[PDB]
Amino acid sequence: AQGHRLYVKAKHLSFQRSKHVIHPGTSIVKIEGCDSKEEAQFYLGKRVCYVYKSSKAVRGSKIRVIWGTIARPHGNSGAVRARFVHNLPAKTFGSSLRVMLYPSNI
Amino acid sequence: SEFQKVVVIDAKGHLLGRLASVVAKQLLGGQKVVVVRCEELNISGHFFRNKLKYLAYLRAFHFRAPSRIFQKAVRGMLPHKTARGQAALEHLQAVEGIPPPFDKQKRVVVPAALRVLRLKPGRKYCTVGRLSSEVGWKYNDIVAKLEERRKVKSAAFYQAKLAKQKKIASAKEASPVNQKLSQFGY
Amino acid sequence: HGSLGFLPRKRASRQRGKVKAFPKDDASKPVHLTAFLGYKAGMTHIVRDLDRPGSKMHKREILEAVTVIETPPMVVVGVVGYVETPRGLRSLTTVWAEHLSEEVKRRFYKNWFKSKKKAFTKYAKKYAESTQSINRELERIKKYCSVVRVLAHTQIRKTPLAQKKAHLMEIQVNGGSVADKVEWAREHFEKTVDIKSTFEQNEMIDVIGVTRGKGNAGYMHRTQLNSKIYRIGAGDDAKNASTDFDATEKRITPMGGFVRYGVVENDFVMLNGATPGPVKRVLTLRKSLLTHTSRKALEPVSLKWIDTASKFGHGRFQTPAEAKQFLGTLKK
RNA sequence: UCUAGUGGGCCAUUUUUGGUAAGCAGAACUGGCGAUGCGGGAUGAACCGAACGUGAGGUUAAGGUGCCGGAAUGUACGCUCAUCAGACGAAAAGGUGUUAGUUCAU
RNA sequence: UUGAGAAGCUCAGACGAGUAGGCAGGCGUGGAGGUUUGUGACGAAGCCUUGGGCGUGAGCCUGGGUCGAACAGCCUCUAGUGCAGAUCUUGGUGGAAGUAGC
RNA sequence: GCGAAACCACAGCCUGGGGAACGGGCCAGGCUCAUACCGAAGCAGAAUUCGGUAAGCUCGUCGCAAUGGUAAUUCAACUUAGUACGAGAGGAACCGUUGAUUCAGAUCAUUGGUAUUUGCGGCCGCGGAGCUAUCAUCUGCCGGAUAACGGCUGAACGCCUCUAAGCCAGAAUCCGUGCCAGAAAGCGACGAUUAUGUAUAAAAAUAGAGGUAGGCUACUCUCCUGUAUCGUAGAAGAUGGGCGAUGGUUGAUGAAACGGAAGUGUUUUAUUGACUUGUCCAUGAAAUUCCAUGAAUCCAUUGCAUACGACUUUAAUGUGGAACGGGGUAUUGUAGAUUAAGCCUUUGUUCCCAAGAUUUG
Repeated sequence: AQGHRLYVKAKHLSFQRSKHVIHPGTSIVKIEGCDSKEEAQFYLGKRVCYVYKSSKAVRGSKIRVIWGTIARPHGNSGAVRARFVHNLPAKTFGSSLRVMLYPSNI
Repeated sequence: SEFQKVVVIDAKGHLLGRLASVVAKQLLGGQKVVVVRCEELNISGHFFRNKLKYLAYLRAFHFRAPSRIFQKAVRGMLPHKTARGQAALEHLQAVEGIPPPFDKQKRVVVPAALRVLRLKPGRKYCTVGRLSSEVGWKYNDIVAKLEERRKVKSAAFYQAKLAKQKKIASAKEASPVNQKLSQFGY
Repeated sequence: HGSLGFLPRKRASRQRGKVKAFPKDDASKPVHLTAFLGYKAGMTHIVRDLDRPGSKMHKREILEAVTVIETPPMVVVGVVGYVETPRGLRSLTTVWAEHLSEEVKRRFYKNWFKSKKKAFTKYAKKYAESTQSINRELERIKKYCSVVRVLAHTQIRKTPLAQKKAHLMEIQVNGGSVADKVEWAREHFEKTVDIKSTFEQNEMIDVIGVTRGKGNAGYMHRTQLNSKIYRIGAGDDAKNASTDFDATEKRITPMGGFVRYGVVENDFVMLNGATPGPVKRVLTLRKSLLTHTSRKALEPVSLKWIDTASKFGHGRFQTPAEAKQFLGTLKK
């Protein structure tokens, strides 16, 4: 059919790292469909979230969300830097993300 | 750009190193990659050059199947000593030929790894399956026999699809709505 | 331990010989059998003129120290279809018999008496109730196959052994087409096969088997090579041990049975060398992988005289019948 | 005015005199380390950057951007085919080995 | 404008590796003088704790449990005052081991 | 049953590099005399030499083979031919035979002994079975790729030119092959059995292909990627009225066909059930009034086995087996006894048992 999907699919690649030092405060996010740093400027400031599930349920809901915001582009290939309210776990490398269309300026 | 939950890649005419690097990067992205026709992988250089390269490796387990040759190249481009690189390997399925489950699925190609778009004209290149035929692999003859059998069935399906497509294509211009509001580029 | 190929020498798990490499077949070749399960009836020295042009024993009488193998007829109650795959040679499906003998049913089990005799019973129902499903299986085999083998088993009750689980092992139906292979298998279904039909007494046989353990020497599956056949004697044949030269009737079994084996009452074959394993041990007799063109196989065999003396102890007479008149009247 | 400690060297640079199978040895000249972590250099104490309170953001150095690995499978020219390249002393030369060719002969 | 523990309050700029060594200010322990019109059988001290808090740190405060008769903060005085090492001393206890073995 | 002590930073796979040891911690990775072959040499041929190449010397039942080791191994003579060569004599390639081996594979028939029939006759005289043997009898590989090496053809160098394209010949080598194992953590067949559209199938060249059409020869068009195509409107999608399709979207079962490879899914539907936003209307969904959303094993039997299990059948009411009673049987031996023990075998006998537990979804 056709769902809602008012967001854009994205992937968690890695932390902002050098060769041997990592900085989990900033995460590198690949917004799929964005292919250059100029294109990444559209998604700057948008709200990105990591939706996952836990077996224990809270308020009758098993879905937990970590909210973040895209800060700046990273590299020439359209990858961006995102800072989350809680630093994303290291195990979520390659995990999917949702990039909202808000806040909007179009 | 856009991705898929599972990807089937046709390894006919793809360079071994170029395809393995792209596949290894995609595996670390969480994608599931299935590479078919692993015995038609091409490597730049003379077939003498790769024969001695493999012969030097023969001199651990020396796998002879072309699929396991490609998996070895992909394995070296992953952090296999850690759990992250261990999970990436389990998300890859390299097979020779096209098995039935992936026979009726779309097979994409990687232009960054295609030999025609990456090798100088007239350069000598060797085929992995052909190269592996004289190192211990003894199923090349049968694998080709199934391949022609699959091609005949695949071609018959294409003709059925093409003949069916002619019906909608003919009826596409029959409906006046197409011509009435074709100003949208459709 | 000089042969590095056998090292590390470890005892073979399966006592029955395993046909690891079947001979190559062709459509022109008639559908036929290569491997035949047998038992070491014994061995006996027999004299035979050596007919070999160019040899220094050419047309010369030479005693042949040879070995005799007990080969009861071969009942087949199953067929397997092997389809070639990129990973390997896989068995598409197995079609056993609608009626299985007690012996082959004993093979599937570890014991016959404790169990409720439930081996392949519900299968025997669906075979009889729905023969069309079996026809589909045979149809599936014929359309998709390159290698066809039969699940033939031995008749232990005919043999003088405490064995009761019928030894079963795949035998390729070499020759013809896959459809022709299935047709022959379907018509010979639940039927016995005699080794005399398989081997023409001049064809080339490389006996394979498992040897005798020693207190890892022994229980080694080893394939003998260049052991020609000289006679496939039948069990009902009382003239098997009496050739044209020695017309005096005699049975291959020495009087008082073979040494540590027993009496032979079924079809037996004749070959030289020593087969892996002692008397009354399962042996497999198969056609040679390579067409041995040496004159040893090419030369016709005209056996001169079979010996049947009491090999146990010291037997001075090959058959009792002649010794009755030769030696004086006994006090009894 | 009086009052603690030091009162070894290593390596490196340059200068050096003779050397002498060749290397090297000998002094001297000068700093660094020795009291000093950090980025790179696969790794490594001497190499390339940089010298240090606790942090947020930004930008760089040296080195890097196929994958492991953060970052262009960037652009524009060329050179290289190895059947041991390259990538980071037998070493001089030879090559029916090339690439660009130049010059001179016709 | 109350912001005079003038030993306080306040404004500004620069700076921050560190062995030997130099200097300053603090934390903790036993006992002594003074003090808190101090704490305690409605539970002192001690010990236990994935309870909480404070301090850059030495350390300190506290909840719960256990426990049963003493104890602490502040100013000063005093010293047998702070340990991971010394093939340290005494005591307890492990792996080797249910081994060697008898 | 009683029972120490030395010792004890912690550990414990390698390979390299890591400059100072660095491996145990660190960094990157795993877990050629002969002969075979030919080439050259007078090398008359024999005799051969040299040159290299060449390291060969759940429970099962039945299968497939990833991966290793490794098919033989060393050499001869006769036949060939007693001849090509050669004045002749001596002695050709290839063929068969006789072989000599090594090692391995066997077996005790032949074979000699050892020999728990330690059996027997008089401590001896020896010994059947079993086993063993350069102590016996014996059996024992393959086709290609090519190396050296010499080519054919063919460029550069209108030819020539082992070579740069190609086609080759040619090795006890290598690879295959065969054999030996079998991925304890490989696999197949068969039997019995307590998320957010999770959307898309040609092949093929690319230095040309496909479609399209005519009768492989002539056509045409498209490619120049998917920024494509399918699909998509409704309280995630309500309630009716319709009109219009009277079609489409599908669910449900009832199905036949196709799909071996890893077919496990493609269709074809038959009927029925609903939906339909195709074109329209009439109501409805909100104050959450700015994001948070039954067999097997053990068991007994069993020897067929031997560090130990394992191994091996039999064995749970009948060739039931296990025992003897034996017979047969040869032994030694002067006929007798043992009489299968790893000699055979029993219309003989009794015993026990349509087991005893355990394991197992």
